[PDB]
Amino acid sequence: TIKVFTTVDNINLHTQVVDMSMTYGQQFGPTYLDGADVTKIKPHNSHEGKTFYVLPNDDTLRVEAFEYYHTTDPSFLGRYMSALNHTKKWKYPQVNGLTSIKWADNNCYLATALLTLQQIELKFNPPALQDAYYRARAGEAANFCALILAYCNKTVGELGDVRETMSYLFQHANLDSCKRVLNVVCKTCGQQQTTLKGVEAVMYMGTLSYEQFKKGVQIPCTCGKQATKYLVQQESPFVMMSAPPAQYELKHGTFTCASEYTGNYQCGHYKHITSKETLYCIDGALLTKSSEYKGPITDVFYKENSYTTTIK
Ligand SMILES: Cc1ccc(OCCN(C)C)cc1C(=O)N[C@H](C)c1cc(-c2cnn(C)c2)cc(-c2cnn(C)c2)c1
Ligand SMILES: [Cl-]
Ligand SMILES: [Cl-]
Ligand SMILES: [Cl-]
Ligand SMILES: [Cl-]
Ligand SMILES: [Zn+2]
Ligand SMILES: [Zn+2]
Ligand SMILES: [Zn+2]
Ligand SMILES: [Zn+2]
Repeated sequence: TIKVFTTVDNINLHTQVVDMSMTYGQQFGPTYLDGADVTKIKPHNSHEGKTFYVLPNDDTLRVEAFEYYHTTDPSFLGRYMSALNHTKKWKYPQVNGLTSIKWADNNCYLATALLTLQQIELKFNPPALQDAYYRARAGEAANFCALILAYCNKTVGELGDVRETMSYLFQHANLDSCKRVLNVVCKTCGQQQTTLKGVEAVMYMGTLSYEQFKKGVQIPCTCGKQATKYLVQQESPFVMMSAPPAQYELKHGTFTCASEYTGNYQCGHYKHITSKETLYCIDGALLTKSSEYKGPITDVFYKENSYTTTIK
């Protein structure tokens, strides 16, 4: 017999002794080692003192699994470990002092989201996400990318939308303090003030210009006469302005970062534009810079702390 360690979070470790004739799967359930499923594999001599991830099979492991991942989904572990086997192969080069991803397995939307999270203020609720968030910024983002895929129910290779991925992640972050107050003015119906919080307070779909949202955007009213909706108050460390891909001019110093989408719907390739001393363009591992930018943009991120309008 040899002794090993089983865990769900790797924070809490549980010591176990295993028999060499019985495979790891029948004694522990579904068992993984550094990405590789060892359910069918029998214990080898090198697997002494090794740390194994196991699907929770008692109440102690179930509670520890929730405390770290904030989910009770039994499929989460498998999907996470399956993505990790690919993300560990990916290359994460440092570009403009930011951690990117060499393009692989259609990850252009993942790198764009990873680059954006390093530039906006965010605190993740699941300790698993926050701990990988920290090490991702340090340059080792394999665990973080695998977790993003699992939490988004996306698999390797699958095409991804950056706005949808950011939304999923925002629901796992503490955006409770974020508030957005809007006013829709209609000549028939009048003035109606609505208050959004959380994900809805930091995301808008319709326009890329944060200024235009402050000025007002035409949206249909219940009566049918198009009404003006404008931003009244905003309390959030950032805002995300999204709109269907269209030609847009990005000016240096007026934004934080943006998403460039090029090609057909659901099969295009994403590029990341950041504002810095000059406009930088990050396409995976490649970097180009220019003073101005005009191209197909679908998401623009802006900085914010507090904002109160002047319209009466
Ligand atoms: C790359 C990708 C992967 C997955 C994905 O999932 C979607 C399915 N979800 C589960 C509903 C979507 C996408 C994608 O194309 N996104 C990009 C950002 C995208 C492109 C276009 C678009 C329009 N014309 N042309 C040539 C492209 C239009 C939109 C858009 C969004 N809202 N409106 C009202 C329009 C967005
Ligand atoms: Cl135990
Ligand atoms: Cl939760
Ligand atoms: Cl959560
Ligand atoms: Cl900004
Ligand atoms: Zn949670
Ligand atoms: Zn692969
Ligand atoms: Zn109306
Ligand atoms: Zn791509």
